[PDB]
Amino acid sequence: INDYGTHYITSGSMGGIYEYILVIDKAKMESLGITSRDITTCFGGSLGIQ
Amino acid sequence: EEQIEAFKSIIQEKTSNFNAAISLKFTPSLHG
Ligand SMILES: *[C@@H]1O[C@H](CO)[C@@H](O)[C@H](O)[C@H]1NC(C)=O
Repeated sequence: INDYGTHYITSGSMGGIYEYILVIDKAKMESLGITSRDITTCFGGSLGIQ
Repeated sequence: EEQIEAFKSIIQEKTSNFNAAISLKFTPSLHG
């Protein structure tokens, strides 16, 4: 079997073959995050006795 | 390709004021 093969040819075509493949993969991922916080406190007191 | 950016900004302020207006005047010779 190893010397003469597992199969033999019964018919077919003896022509040439041209197979072209153009595989293109593109990926893009973007993530933006902005956080800003402001606080303000203002307090005063006046007391006078005369 | 890789790209990253980070910005930070912090500002702090604290005012303070403290008046003191006190006067003494007395007259009943005697004077103050
Ligand atoms: C003094 O009093 C005024 C009026 O109440 C106030 O605006 C000021 O902040 C006080 N303190 C100062 C001038 O240091």
